[PDB]
Amino acid sequence: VNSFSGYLKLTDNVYIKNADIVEEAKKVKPTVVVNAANVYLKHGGGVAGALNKATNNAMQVESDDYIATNGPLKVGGSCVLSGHNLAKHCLHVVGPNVNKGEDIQLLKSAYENFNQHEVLLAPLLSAGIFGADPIHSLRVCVDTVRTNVYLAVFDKNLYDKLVSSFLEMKSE
Ligand SMILES: Nc1ncnc2c1ncn2[C@@H]1O[C@H](COP(=O)(O)OP(=O)(O)OC[C@H]2O[C@@H](O)[C@H](O)[C@@H]2O)[C@@H](O)[C@H]1O
Repeated sequence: VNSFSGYLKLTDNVYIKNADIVEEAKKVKPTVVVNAANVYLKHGGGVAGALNKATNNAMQVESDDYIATNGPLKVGGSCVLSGHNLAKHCLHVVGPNVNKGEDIQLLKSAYENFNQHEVLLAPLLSAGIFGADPIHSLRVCVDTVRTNVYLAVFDKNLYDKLVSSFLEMKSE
């Protein structure tokens, strides 16, 4: 498990790779794969749909059951559910939907959830359907997460831009 390979080390604990998170999970067999969720755990586009489809919809059914008994998450909150065939666990984390005006500062709260796990395979929260700047999401990740986070960025152009922008933010 957790056999990550081919990552660029950004900081002592943050790593990045140009890869699809679903194919990484199959290769790596992680203890925790992170889902970029919404508060009702209705898995639409982006990472949530890809993960769910790879579980043959098991993750959506499990999520419906979780909501029925526990109610919705808060923005910036999380829950641990099964990883099914992709990982031991899936950490469903709700970043702010800044397309809908939600507080971008809640992205720190979202990434703080990573600190409850030794090692995680993760995407950049809020940077897709939720419309946050991917560079900003990476900055919050680097400044917030103290545990080992392996980030999967599937788009090669975005990967290159993120590395490049990281170098500027780091050299000040
Ligand atoms: N298969 C993938 N592999 C790696 N990265 C991916 C993949 N799919 C998307 N990404 C990237 O991961 C980042 C996160 O984007 P989203 O998955 O859209 O997550 P988010 O912006 O937080 O929006 C969450 C919302 O989208 C719905 O899927 C979900 O149900 C929730 O309502 C983006 O940079 C996005 O381009």
